[PDB]
Amino acid sequence: SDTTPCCFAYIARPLPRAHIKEYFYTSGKCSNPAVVFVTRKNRQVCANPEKKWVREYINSLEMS
Amino acid sequence: SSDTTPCCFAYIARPLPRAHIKEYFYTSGKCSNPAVVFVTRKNRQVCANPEKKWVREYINSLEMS
Amino acid sequence: SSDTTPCCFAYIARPLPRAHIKEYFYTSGKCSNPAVVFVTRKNRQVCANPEKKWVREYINSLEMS
Amino acid sequence: SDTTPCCFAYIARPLPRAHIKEYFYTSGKCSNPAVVFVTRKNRQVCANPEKKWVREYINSLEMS
Amino acid sequence: SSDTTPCCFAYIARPLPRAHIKEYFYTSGKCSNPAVVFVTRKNRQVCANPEKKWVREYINSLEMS
Amino acid sequence: SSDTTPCCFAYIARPLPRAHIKEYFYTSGKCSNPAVVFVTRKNRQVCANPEKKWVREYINSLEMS
Ligand SMILES: [Cl-]
Ligand SMILES: [Cl-]
Repeated sequence: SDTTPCCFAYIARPLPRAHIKEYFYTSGKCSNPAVVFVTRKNRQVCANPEKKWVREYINSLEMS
Repeated sequence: SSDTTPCCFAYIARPLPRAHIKEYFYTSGKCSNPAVVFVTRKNRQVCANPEKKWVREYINSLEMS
Repeated sequence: SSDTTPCCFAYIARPLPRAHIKEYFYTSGKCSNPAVVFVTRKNRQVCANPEKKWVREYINSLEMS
Repeated sequence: SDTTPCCFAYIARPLPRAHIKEYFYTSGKCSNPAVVFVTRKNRQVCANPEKKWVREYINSLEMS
Repeated sequence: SSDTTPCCFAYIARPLPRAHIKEYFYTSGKCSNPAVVFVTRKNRQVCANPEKKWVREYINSLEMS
Repeated sequence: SSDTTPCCFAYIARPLPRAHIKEYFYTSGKCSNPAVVFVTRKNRQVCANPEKKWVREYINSLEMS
């Protein structure tokens, strides 16, 4: 019965890659699929998982 | 600072100990399910059924303080 | 000292308890969706649909003393 | 629901960097993308994310 | 000398209820947009388009009732 | 509640007495002119020139307390 974070819209402009510390996917219970990027200062930004830059960011976060 | 929205997909079964609650809110209308969230003193966010008697009474207790 | 504008992108379904509401406001015409915001005694703010009968009745009750 | 803070205009003049405590990106639900700077005394100022000074302020906050 | 003056940058599309309005004024001609402001019994202020028929009817009623 | 936006069309000529100031804000970017508003203890809203040295120093005083 914990809340889970869901996204209902996406930032259009990519945020700076160097500011991003980690990412996660929102729960599949959520009505929309989403990636959440977490900044060094713990801003959380919803992103569209079908966008090329979101995929490049995730790939970079995971393999470097 | 965060543009995620907390949503609920289950309601807690046992009423929370009243003394552990410090605030409540209603989840956004964007969420698929309507819900009450009770925020505990340890800052757990607990989903609860808005129709339940004990939930309405807790909220009433917090608002009419 | 904020020049952000509070907007609503969804509404709560069930009327919240009348006795908890301290004031309302209409959101700005800048917002893409028209809305009412109810403010509770403890400053929860709840987005509500201006076309719903219960919303219009709550507003009326707050405006007529 | 809860309200979403949106920006419908931006401050032209950069505000003093030393007064700024934090920033956030407005929600993707908003019609106009924006940055909000929050001062030590909780003034909130709408700013244009494409402006260099805005990007540099954000970078300074994230990389500090 | 240098008081602020209220300006409107958008208008409420839905006419607000006529019975809630206690007075109106025009924003300053210095403002970039022309506007009527309706003031409710509870001192809510609502920007309105002075070219709209319902705004004129409201003003006429407020002046000649 | 307040659909209107406070805008400035003139800047006060004489620096306000610092002790009379309670807060400041920057006016909305919607306004045609950029401005600082000092809020006095009596709750007067005074428009002031953002480029003026004394204005920037008052603001700095208020933020850096
Ligand atoms: Cl997108
Ligand atoms: Cl209109």
